[PDB]
Amino acid sequence: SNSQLNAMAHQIQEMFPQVPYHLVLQDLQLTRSVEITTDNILEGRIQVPFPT
Repeated sequence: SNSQLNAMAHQIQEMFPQVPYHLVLQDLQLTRSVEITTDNILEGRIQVPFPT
């Protein structure tokens, strides 16, 4: 029942394809605000696991 949260993360994935979609989905549970989630990414709230 988190279709809205999933959809919201889509816009962020579009703006910031550098970050993991699912980790964004998580922040959308945290803040439920893509405006925050995006700044959250920038704060280091959402870490980006590089290819390893």
